[PDB]
Amino acid sequence: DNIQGITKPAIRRLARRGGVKRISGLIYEETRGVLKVFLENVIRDAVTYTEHAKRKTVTAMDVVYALKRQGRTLYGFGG
Amino acid sequence: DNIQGITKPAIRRLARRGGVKRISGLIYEETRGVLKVFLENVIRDAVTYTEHAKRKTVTAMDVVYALKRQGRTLYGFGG
Amino acid sequence: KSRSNRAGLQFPVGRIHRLLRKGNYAERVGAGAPVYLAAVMEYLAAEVLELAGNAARDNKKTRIIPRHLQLAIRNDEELNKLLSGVTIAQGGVLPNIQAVLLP
Amino acid sequence: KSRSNRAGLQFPVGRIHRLLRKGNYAERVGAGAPVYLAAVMEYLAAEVLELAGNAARDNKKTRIIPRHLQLAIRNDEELNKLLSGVTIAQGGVLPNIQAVLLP
Amino acid sequence: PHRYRPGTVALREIRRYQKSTELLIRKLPFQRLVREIAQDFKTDLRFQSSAVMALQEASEAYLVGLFEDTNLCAIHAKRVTIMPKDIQLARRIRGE
Amino acid sequence: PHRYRPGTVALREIRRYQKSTELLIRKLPFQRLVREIAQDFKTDLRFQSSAVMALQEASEAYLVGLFEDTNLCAIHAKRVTIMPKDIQLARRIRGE
Amino acid sequence: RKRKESYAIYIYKVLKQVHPDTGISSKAMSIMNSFVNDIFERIAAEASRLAHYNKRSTITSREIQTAVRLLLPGELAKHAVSEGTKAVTKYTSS
Amino acid sequence: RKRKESYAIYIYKVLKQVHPDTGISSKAMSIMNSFVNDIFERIAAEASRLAHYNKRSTITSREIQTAVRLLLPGELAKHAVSEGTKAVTKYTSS
DNA sequence: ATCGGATGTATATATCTGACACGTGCCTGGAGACTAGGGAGTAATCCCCTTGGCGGTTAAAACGCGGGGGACAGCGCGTACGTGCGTTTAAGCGGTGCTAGAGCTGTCTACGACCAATTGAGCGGCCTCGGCACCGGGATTCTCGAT
DNA sequence: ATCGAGAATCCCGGTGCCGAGGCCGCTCAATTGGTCGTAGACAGCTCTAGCACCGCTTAAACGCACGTACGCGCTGTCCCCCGCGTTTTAACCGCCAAGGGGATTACTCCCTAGTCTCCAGGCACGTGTCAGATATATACATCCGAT
Repeated sequence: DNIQGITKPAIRRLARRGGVKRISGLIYEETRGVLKVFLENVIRDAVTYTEHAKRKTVTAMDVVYALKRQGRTLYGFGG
Repeated sequence: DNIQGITKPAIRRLARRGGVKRISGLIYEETRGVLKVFLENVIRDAVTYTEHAKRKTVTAMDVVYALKRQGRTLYGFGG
Repeated sequence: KSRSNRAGLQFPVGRIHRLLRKGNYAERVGAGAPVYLAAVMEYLAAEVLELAGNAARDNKKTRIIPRHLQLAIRNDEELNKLLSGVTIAQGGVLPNIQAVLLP
Repeated sequence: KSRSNRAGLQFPVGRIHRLLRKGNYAERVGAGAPVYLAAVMEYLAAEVLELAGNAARDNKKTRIIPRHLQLAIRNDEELNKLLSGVTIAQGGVLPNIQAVLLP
Repeated sequence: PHRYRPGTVALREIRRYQKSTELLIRKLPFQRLVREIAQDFKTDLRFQSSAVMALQEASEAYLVGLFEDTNLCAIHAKRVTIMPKDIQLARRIRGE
Repeated sequence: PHRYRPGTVALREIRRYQKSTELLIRKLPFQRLVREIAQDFKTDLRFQSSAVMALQEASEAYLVGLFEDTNLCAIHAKRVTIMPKDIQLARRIRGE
Repeated sequence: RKRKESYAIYIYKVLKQVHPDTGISSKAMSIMNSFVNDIFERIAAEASRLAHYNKRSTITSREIQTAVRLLLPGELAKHAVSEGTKAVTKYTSS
Repeated sequence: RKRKESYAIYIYKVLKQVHPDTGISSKAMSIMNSFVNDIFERIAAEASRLAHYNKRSTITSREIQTAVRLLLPGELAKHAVSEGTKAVTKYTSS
């Protein structure tokens, strides 16, 4: 379903922020395959905090706690 | 003095362990310039432990404590 | 008579001296240690916020919006090494086009 | 009557239950927690040393020298992710020549 | 008529998307992605709406942090076009 | 007479240095390197001789861990020879 | 004197359950010493940081169990969770 | 109610010593909140691991000073060491 | 392709010898009780806030087409680097030597924990006024076919 | 490819609205002053063990000839992706409930902490001899240049 929610131009305008000039016609599928790996190494480690404290609601602190563990610390939400 | 102690063939036989086939004639100076950066980010952080505990002898535990801090944990000496 | 203004800082010292006691970093902390730590926290926050205003001044604004911390952190060699891993929420990125992509 | 053999492990439980008390991880530890932790430490050390013998068997030795732990750790997908950062003293490396370098 | 050359609009949407701060992927077709991934590890979750705009600030900080180190693997091959040889080289040097 | 071809002895000293375990750089012309670096941060040190064979097991675990991710930046450019374009690409993608 | 603290003769009595006709060398008794001290001082320093996030000062077994599903990647988390749980249910009944 | 714990109105009273004609936005009061909680919970978790390596249960100032020469890279370690030392010698004499 | 004389590496064979494993003995660290308090479970409840649904409104994705500039493969060639022999080098190793400092113990005293009362600094809620976003027309910046 | 053409972009200056600045009021947490135990400062004296040093030696760095194979440079070749339009889809903004679950207080009693006291498991210091690396001839594996 929703892996094709992140469309072609929204992957395109991400890469223009990175400073690329001409994207090939194959990155638009490869990026979808390397983003859904990244969300399954965060949400899998963000449910586990939410499941721990007996809550059914993944709050914003637990995500920052998940991203902190694998070296991608995120500011601007709590710590 | 001793940065030319690590000679040409000893840099060569390191790289053969890495699986390279033909080393250019310029890596033999570039490797010396990127190794002496690495020892100045370990020995600088291994004297600081030895200076802390009032010892004039950099023991083996303090080096492993230095390499542990920057994500290059070393086994086989203590921990 | 407070404890911070005995040493003349701005970060609190009573608020830190419960957090080296109720985080279990160790059991006993010295009396000078929550003073000495409120200085090094000050000297870094007085280092970014010096550099934060210069991006606010060069871009002609008044408040420091989160974009201005991104230029302040990532345009100093001495402080980007401290924060080479972290990101910033809606921080943007530097203007950096490569050399060969120019016309 | 020991405490490990109440639960049937091999790693000690009395020796761990001072290290969750005198390392200041937290102040109070449960009574089951130094049991539950001596199991997960066992199951990993009984996982490498199962794989350590197979490299000792395939290479026809008897003792497990430090070379044999390198093949045992780095030839399993489930356990190399656990140790993707660490190295091993005089461990050597895998036999891995690239594809294009062949004659 | 009027029509630019290929190599112009790219150099005026790098210099525009390196100055703005806002989101680049959408909001609601990303919120539908996070819930569909999370209907596997524990069914029937309920996200705080400051935690679906927390992932969206992290993955954009992960892909922008990937193309900037992917494009150095394209210019290194004397070409100006990324391609899935380049993504897969960017993740086998950095920790995969 | 007899003489191999270039491309042969390389493929019999990769397969020999990927099976042995011992040191590759020397002992005493590396011990003289560590002391000369450490006569700057604090003068007149005295190393334990299980800590000069601890650095020597770490830096060899750092350069071997560098060429294996350098050579992927050489084969990617359709060539089989590393060069200081490749070292400098290996350290600007990984944390410098 | 130096009295000691090691996990030498315990790991040696796990080697004698999986390959009881082999032995271990000297330096592998130093590697495996420093290997389990890594796994100990990575898990125990995670449930510590997990009990701190919920304002709670007890490391029970329930915080160690959540701190094993975050350090063991996959196919070890599906075992070592259901390995200590056998080892705790053989403990309260004795 | 939720009583609080933040470093809001302290960082705002360091901004009013370096640019006393500017101000700070809302989300930068959330970034700078989470920035000093990083630097606090990275330094204090280092002198903790440093006092443990020498079998000693006191975090003095001498262990914080050694745990600032290992986290600040260069040209901040040459200042912030000689910044707290001024701030401790203005403390024992009062 | 297929055969040939190396050329090397791998398979099997006495002989040490220095290295793990195990006996022998202790001693200090775990174990078993016994108690007191204080956390965490459990019960139970206001309301914040997410979930959901819908209408309308439009910015944006989608698909389609012309062409142009680059990716990709090939000829070529100039120098860069490997293979090898021989030639100086200094790593290594055993071996004896010198004392410097790690490593460990007792002997006092200052240092933070703990409690306990006392009060301000810190925050919650609360309007409100300067700073930021527009919103249209001037002024420039800058790529792109041409006489 | 220099001048012109035009699309886009950098400031002008008015508009205005809503989130930072700011006291005000409540109240939990810091500061003040004794008491206590006790960790760490200091000293002392053994003693491992790291640094200097020789001296015979032998693998290994160092230099030099050298043929070949890849580096890098060029040229055409061709399509795949940029760009501008025209359309369709739906994100977003706002509206508008109904209740799930977060957040907190409220009583309580099980669980670990701490003190106590003996032991038995774990380590130190011996030591016997077992796997292993040793060598050495021989054989199996793989090329390199002529056929």
